[PDB]
Amino acid sequence: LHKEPATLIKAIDGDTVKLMYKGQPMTFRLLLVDIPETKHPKKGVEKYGPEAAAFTKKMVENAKKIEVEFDKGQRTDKYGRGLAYIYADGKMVNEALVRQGLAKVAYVYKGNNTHEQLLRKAEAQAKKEKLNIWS
Repeated sequence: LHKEPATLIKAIDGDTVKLMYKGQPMTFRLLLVDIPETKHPKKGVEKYGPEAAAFTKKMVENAKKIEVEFDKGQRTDKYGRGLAYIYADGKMVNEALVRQGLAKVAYVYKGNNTHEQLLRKAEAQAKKEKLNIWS
């Protein structure tokens, strides 16, 4: 797996951020996390939705270096979003959210599972600490 540099354009949700990647703007969906959304045709602002969104935003907004890491499976979803792990100054946003109890580990999409155990590890811990969604 290779980390590549990107530039923040805008944070959109807990699970989605818009980056400048290889010169072109592009939307990315965080791999392997299921996040309370502020979007939704229905349910919209769900429990921990604005908290996950605020966390993701602060994390990428305060970083001086954003890196994107694609996995070994399919690299975009049916809506055209890049499927990746996002790093803010060396620290993985995906893991951060799960460790803080602000997302759950999602079902593995299309062969994309290199960091699945690392995230499941983080999830059990947040669970054990009864954090946010696990309260």
